[PDB]
Amino acid sequence: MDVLYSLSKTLKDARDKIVEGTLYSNVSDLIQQFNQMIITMNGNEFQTGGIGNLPIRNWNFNFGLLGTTLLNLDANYVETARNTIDYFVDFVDNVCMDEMVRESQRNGIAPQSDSLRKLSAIKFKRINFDNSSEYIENWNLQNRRQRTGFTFHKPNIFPYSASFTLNRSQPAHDNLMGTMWLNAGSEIQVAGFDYSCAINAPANIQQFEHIVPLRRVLTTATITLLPDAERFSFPRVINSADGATTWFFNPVILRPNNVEVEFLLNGQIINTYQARFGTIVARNFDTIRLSFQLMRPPNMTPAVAVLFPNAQPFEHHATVGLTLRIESAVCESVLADASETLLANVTSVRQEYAIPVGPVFPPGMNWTDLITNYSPSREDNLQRVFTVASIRSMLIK
Amino acid sequence: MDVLYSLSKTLKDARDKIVEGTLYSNVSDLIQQFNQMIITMNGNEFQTGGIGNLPIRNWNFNFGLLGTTLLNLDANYVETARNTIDYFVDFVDNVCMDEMVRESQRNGIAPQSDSLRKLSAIKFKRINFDNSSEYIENWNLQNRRQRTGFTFHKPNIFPYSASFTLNRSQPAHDNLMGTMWLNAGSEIQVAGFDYSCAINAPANIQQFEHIVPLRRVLTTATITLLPDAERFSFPRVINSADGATTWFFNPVILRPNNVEVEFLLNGQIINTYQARFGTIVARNFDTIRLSFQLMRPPNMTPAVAVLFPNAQPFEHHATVGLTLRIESAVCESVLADASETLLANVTSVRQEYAIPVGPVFPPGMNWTDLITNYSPSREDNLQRVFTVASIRSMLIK
Amino acid sequence: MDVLYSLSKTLKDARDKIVEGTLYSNVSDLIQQFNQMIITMNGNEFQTGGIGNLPIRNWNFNFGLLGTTLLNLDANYVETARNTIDYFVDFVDNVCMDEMVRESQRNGIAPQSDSLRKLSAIKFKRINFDNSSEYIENWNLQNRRQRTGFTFHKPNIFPYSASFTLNRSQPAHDNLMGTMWLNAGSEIQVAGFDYSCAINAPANIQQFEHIVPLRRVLTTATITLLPDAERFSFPRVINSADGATTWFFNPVILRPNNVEVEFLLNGQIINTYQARFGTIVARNFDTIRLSFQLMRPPNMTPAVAVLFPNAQPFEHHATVGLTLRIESAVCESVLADASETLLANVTSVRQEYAIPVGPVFPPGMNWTDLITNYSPSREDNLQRVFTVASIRSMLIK
Amino acid sequence: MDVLYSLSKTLKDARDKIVEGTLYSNVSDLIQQFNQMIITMNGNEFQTGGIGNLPIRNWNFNFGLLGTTLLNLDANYVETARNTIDYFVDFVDNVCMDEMVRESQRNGIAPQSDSLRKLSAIKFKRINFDNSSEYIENWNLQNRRQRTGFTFHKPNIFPYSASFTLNRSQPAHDNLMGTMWLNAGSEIQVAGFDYSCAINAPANIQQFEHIVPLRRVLTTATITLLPDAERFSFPRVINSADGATTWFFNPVILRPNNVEVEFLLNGQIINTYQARFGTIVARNFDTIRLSFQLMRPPNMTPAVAVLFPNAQPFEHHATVGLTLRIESAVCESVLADASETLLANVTSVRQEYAIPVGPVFPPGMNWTDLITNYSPSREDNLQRVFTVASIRSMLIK
Amino acid sequence: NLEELMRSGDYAQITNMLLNNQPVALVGALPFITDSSVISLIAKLDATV
Ligand SMILES: [Zn+2]
Repeated sequence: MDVLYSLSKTLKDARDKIVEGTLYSNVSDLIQQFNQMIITMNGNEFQTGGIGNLPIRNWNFNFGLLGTTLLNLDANYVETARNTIDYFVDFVDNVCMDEMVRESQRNGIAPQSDSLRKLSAIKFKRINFDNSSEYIENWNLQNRRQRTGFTFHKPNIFPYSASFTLNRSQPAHDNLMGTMWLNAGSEIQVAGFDYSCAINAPANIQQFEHIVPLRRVLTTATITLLPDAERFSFPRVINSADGATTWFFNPVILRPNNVEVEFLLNGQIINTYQARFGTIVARNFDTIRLSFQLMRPPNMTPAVAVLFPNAQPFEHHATVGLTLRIESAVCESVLADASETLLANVTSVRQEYAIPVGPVFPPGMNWTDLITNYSPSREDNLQRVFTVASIRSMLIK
Repeated sequence: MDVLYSLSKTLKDARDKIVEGTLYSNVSDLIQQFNQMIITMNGNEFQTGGIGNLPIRNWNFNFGLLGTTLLNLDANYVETARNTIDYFVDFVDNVCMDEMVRESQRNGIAPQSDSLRKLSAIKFKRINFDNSSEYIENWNLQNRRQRTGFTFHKPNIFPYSASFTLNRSQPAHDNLMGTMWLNAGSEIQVAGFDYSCAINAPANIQQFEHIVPLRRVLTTATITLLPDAERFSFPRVINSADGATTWFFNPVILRPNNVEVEFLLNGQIINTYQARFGTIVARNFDTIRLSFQLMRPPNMTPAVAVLFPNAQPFEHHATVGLTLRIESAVCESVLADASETLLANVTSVRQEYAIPVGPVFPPGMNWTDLITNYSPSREDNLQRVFTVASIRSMLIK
Repeated sequence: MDVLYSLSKTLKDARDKIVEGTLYSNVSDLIQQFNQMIITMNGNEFQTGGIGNLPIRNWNFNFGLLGTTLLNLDANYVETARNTIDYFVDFVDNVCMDEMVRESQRNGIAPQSDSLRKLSAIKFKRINFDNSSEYIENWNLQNRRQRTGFTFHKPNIFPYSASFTLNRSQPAHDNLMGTMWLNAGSEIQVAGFDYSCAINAPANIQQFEHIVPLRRVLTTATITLLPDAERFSFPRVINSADGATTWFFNPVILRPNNVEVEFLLNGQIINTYQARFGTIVARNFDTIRLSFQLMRPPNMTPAVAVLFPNAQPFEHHATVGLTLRIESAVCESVLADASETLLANVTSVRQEYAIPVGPVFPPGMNWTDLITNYSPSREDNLQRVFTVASIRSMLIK
Repeated sequence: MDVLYSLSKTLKDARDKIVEGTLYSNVSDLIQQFNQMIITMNGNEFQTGGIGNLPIRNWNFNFGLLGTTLLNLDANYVETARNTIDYFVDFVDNVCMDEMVRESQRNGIAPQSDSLRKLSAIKFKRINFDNSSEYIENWNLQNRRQRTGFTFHKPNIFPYSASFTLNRSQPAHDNLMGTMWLNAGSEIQVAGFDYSCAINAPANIQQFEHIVPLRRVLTTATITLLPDAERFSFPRVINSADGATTWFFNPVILRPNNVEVEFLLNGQIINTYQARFGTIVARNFDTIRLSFQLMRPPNMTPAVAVLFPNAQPFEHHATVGLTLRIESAVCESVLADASETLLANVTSVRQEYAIPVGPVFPPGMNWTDLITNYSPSREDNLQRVFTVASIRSMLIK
Repeated sequence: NLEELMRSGDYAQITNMLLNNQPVALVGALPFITDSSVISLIAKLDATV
């Protein structure tokens, strides 16, 4: 894995640094590493592919070394360099597509393809170069069991869970009470509704609560906390819990009284925020507890007093919402987010070559089913395949 | 173009690496490239500007070489380096503003300013240095006709198109049927509505369909697909097709039954998703086909059954929506997105100096009119000017 | 500050470049800088911490130099390098946590901790290395008073301000007129409403206006401008200005007629946009002026004409909205955004060690109260602590 | 591809220049290239064919060099030259028929046959000769991404589309109004008809309009624009839109009043022509907009006044036509026209050997279905196969 | 190429492919020892030069 990143880093630098007319002192330390790579890789044969429609390709390396005698690199040196680089780039492309496609339940952090099991010897250890990308740094730090952090912009930590809860209900569905939520991507939109608007609740206050457990512990998260959840604020008809009948929801929106957002780690309150909106911070957490309440307004104009009678027919239903959007967060485990394209590369390789469903990953690489049951073996497989995807995304655009 | 990136990369590194007190071995390979640059650029004169209010500046280079005899760089060397660097940074700033402002219908990928046409000789080819940024890598790969990929976070692939379609309509506008949509940035929000709620449709099911053709082929796109389009879910009054009269839209929201999202490339179904929300992936596509349908609920509580009569007056109109947001995608052509600021730099240079509207780009650099008719000559001009904008964004903050 | 970035850059590179089996020519220029660092840091003692619950740690440096005699780095060299690197990483971690926690009203740009005041001597100046990150580049450019630019993705330039304005009001609250807005993060959602729908306004047109002053001058901003503000488009009950009574808001949405978005710098119109939506650009501005107007539709179908009578009871209130979202912008001062995690690191260090509220920063590091009153001394403190947070985010993941 | 053109150019010249009795100085530079070709091609074996009924042929090259010692070429030298030339001509014929028959959806511009993939090495690069034909010049210019132009005489840019449009219609089909058109080859024949002859239109003028979008951008087109479209000027019976019933069309021809022919590129008016017939020019366009109108003649003799009553039975229907014939045009992409026979050669090779329908090209090489959906992958395949067809048309007559 | 190998003098490769026993074809213009012996054929003399 280290030598695969090293091959790709030298091929990236040798497409970048070895150009026409450049001075030799700019590339004097790269040509020695590329010659060490050629010297190491000669005499060895590899075999990539063999699963799904990924074709079996045989790789044989017989190349001459590059010259170390120019002052300015002329176009002859650039053309022979482009030939050797194009062959090695095709090789590492097929090794990365052979490694992202395989998985194992037993020990997923180990290389699974034959080519990367062959590259994991000490004969190939002199290929090794700097490990400067974030994924290979976290690979090398977790290979020695130290703390890592992946910085994500809007991480997909929440599985898709659009549902509700009726704390007070009946088959008439004309006096309901409870919460509704949308957990999607990095965004929680929650809305507790009461049809009576707390006309019989004690002190005209109805307490709502919504507890979101996470799968991995997020660290140093900037979170936009806004009131008035926008999706649960227009009238809609909703199927029941058993899916038998449908019930109508005509909301009018009160502001959330007494918002308490708590960030729990192992049941301990790490951060708490009482009636503070805008951008908040949560330093260390794996559970988000939103505690908002609906208070009936004690003074109402005649346009408002016709909405909430004391009797039964409520044509306008009180609804109170919050919105919580994790903008950026540092997570020790791998995830998906709106910035990288690594999950897209993994799914593109697994869908392009018509790959059968294996023992670990969900069918079709369903990220909702992958983050719903995010086991440590699946975590190891996901980190390995994302690291190889980062390597191929360095070489192949 | 390669030598302009090389000038800017050396000036960036020489502002970074040549500091006070640093060891000479840290900068021993940069001073040789900077001296090669001084040796190449001496004796040459340039002329930048001359269009709009961009002033004509004449550039003459007569500089001495930097010393190669220190062990730790003292402040004398830093001050003479800062002088030479500030003159070259002003030169490359005015060359980049002279190149981003010009365009050509005939061959836009060629340099248009006099200074960059003069820098495109082999006398200046020994300036050349590593080409490590993404835009100069894709420039050098498309100069040899190989595959490229620009990674965008929320790409502006959709032109602004807020409109609707009435599959069933009359001048009374009290029994309507059809779709509405908002295509903006990277987000499609579509909503098919029926006023009758399929009370006379066969099997109480009304089929909707919305086909979005793209202008360039996106590759490996992570896409957040949510139901219940939020913008088309509140009551509004809307002008008609001819703009004569206005009609009222009072929606109640059903969930989308039988969602089929297809990703078409050349009419062939690449990816398909049947009733799966959350984050989806689309590996290769240039057309997005959303096929959702409205099914009348067969079991309704008395709060719902008063909404949808069998007769004509429908005060509550059935509406079913979807939301499709491309979070990140790899595109072979250049675009704009929410991450880079290159389009902002191009428009800032073209608006700061009061530049007349030329033959290629839209008046005022309208991105909606630029991506509506995204011709290959406009593509070449846009890629060239974005590459020069990336170069200037390296030097000028 | 320069030497602290230099320590962290060498420790990052020496975790990256000094690996097992790598060639010596890949690391031949890094080992000399790391040996210069060891030679400079020996014989010196430091003391970190001493505020809040941050513990006092004493640092003594007595290390041998690294060998310069291998061809391929074996595991002995890697293990002794990992020992020296782990001690220096713990040192620079505690120096960065000692510097982010302190502040001064007098001159915040100066180092406040004892360790960084000791590192600011010329004895430690030979530690210095390349300054390539964005924050240390802008630190070095503003230390010489040149122009800088921080590129932000969705900058938190707006303080949280959710409020309204009643241009026409009475204690009955049945015929109201005025604007409502949400300024949050990078997003302005504004909506002017009239209950009469301009039935007595001249030419049936009511002019709205919303002026947002900024705190710092943004430059080259890509801005998504959409109509029909989604948050102020559903019915809600709202407390009054004095908080005494509540009033009801039942909106129906017209489209915004005659949108004029102006970008003011020092009262001068830099950019203007007349009825153009989608992505717009604003090259230089510190005030955003939205001027939209509500026009009564002169032709209405019978479904619309029942909504807006000539008399007093308006059960459906005309409402016209806009949405303005700054996707990316270049600002000369430091801010927070959805991409970086530096504010999260600063708040995590200040909340982890139970730090008392000082003279400059708001209690609890309230970003709304920090950008509401964004004084230049607070700007200097914020830039210094964000630079140290960037340094620690390089070392500590 | 370059070496295949080089093989064919040398074989063409060596059939032309190497004749009996010619002076040696006329052929002294051709025999050296032909000997370089023999020296390069010896020792190599090739295999052509293997798809459809194209037979598998194995090619082995073992030839002696030609003599360089004559003053006038005698018949011995001509006969041994004719032997070697006939073997190489049979080889390149089968390589060209092996390359025109294959295609790929992934990257069509790459060689697909095994023989041309083997010829694309640098061992065969010394075969290379002048590239003087138009197709190999545009191949070499588009291999470096520069502007090209293919000059066509009557290009087949329009797909076959014979249809109509009824702006005013009824099931009686006795008072109709709208346009009819024939788009075929390089010729647009359009005719707007009114049965009432604008007897109730405002100012007795009926405006017609016909917008033809192109698939590729034509450049510098000479266009014969005539009035009075000849095909839509005689009586005919025409099936309806749904194909249910037929309707009768008895035209009398008025001249086209107020002809406006506009040549649109990206929606911008490049060229416009107001009431000018004969030969016109259109410098840069991809949309042709014909705007002609029918004006009722205000003064009519008694032979004309009986044709157009004010009442309903119109036995003579007013019809106004235009004809637009692109005589010659320069297009950047490949097309078919009335001058070349390259499409005929491609279809003859694909139909002679009974070739199955692949993924890219339409079944039976339907040019109407190929220019209807003219995708860039199909464009690359079409350009590659037309270049190989031009090479074989040089060798094989 | 043996000529370019003589020019450069870095070897680096024929040393590698000679120590680790890898197949190779040295293109040059060398003079050779013609040798008529089966005992010298059995004793494997060519690997020693
Ligand atoms: Zn984002």
